[PDB]
Amino acid sequence: NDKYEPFWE
Amino acid sequence: IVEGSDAEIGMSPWQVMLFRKSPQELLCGASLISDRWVLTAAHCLLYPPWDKNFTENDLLVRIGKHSRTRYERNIEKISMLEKIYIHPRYNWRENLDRDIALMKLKKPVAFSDYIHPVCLPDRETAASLLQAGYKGRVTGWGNLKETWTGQPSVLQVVNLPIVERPVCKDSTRIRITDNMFCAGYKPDEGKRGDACEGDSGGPFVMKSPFNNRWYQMGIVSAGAGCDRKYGFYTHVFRLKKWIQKVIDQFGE
Amino acid sequence: EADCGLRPLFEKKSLEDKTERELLESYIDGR
Ligand SMILES: *[C@@H]1O[C@H](CO)[C@@H](O)[C@H](O)[C@H]1NC(C)=O
Repeated sequence: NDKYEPFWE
Repeated sequence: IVEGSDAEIGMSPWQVMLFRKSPQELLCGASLISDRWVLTAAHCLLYPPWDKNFTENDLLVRIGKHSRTRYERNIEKISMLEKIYIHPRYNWRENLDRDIALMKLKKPVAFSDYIHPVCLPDRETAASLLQAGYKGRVTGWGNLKETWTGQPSVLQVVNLPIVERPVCKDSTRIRITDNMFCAGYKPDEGKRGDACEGDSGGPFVMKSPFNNRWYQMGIVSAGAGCDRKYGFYTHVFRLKKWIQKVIDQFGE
Repeated sequence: EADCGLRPLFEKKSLEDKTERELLESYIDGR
C-alpha cells in the first residue's frame, strides 16, 4: 500500500 | 519530478497538494495565488474519457507541506473547497488547450513561513521572461523514475528551460496552441529533469530580476515526465483575464 | 497579491536557495 498520516481539524 | 532534488524548507511556499479524500491519495499539484484562491490544471479534475469529474466534496487542499505522507501539524494547512471553476473552453477532447482551473477555498488561509501566495505575471514580465532558453522552476510530489508499471518522500524541485515554439511544435503530433508553451532539455543533452503526471496542476515559476519576486508563468499540463519529447505547460498570462474574471465575480 | 512572490525564509531574510541562480544565469548567461 501507501498510507498518508491521518490528519485534520 | 525526475532528476530533481529535495526542495528546501519553504522554498516553494505557494505549492499546494490536491488531496483525494477517498481513496486517500495525492491527486495533483496546485498553487496558492491568494488566501482564498488555488490554481491548478483542469485535467486533474475533469476528464470524461475516463469519467473523471471530481466535485468539491471529493477533494481537500493541503498547503505548506514538504513531506509527502506525514501530517505536518502546526505547519501545513488543510482547507475544504467552496467551489471549482474549470475554464469554459478547456479542450479535453483535443489537446488539453486551456488546461486550467480555479478553486475557491471555504475559508481564507493565513500565511506563514511555509504558506505564501505566488505572483501572476503582467504583460511585460511575460514578455521579458518567456523566452526560449530562459529557465523556470517546477515542483511537485509526482513520481521519480519512468513508470515501470517511484514516489518521493518530500517535495521535489527542478529547473527547466523554455523550448522554442517551432522545436516544440516539431516534437509532437499534438496541436500546441498559443495558450501553452514547452519546457525541457534536448533528448541528446542527456541532461534530463522533468515533471511527471503526479506533478500536473503544479506551478512553473520564474524569478523576476526586476523585483526579486517569483511569478507563475505556467501550470504543469502534461510533463514529458516519467516517459520514454518536452513537457507542456498552460500559459498563465495568456489566460490571465479569465482568472481575474472568476476571482472578481466570485470571491469576497 | 501585493506581497506575492516573496518567500519568508528566503527573499525576506535576504537568503537564496541552492538553485535559483541557475535561473538568473539563464536570463543573462553565466560564464
Ligand atoms: C460533473 O458532475 C456534476 C455533479 O454531479 C454535474 O452537475 C456535471 O454535469 C458534471 N460535469 C461534467 C460537465 O461532466
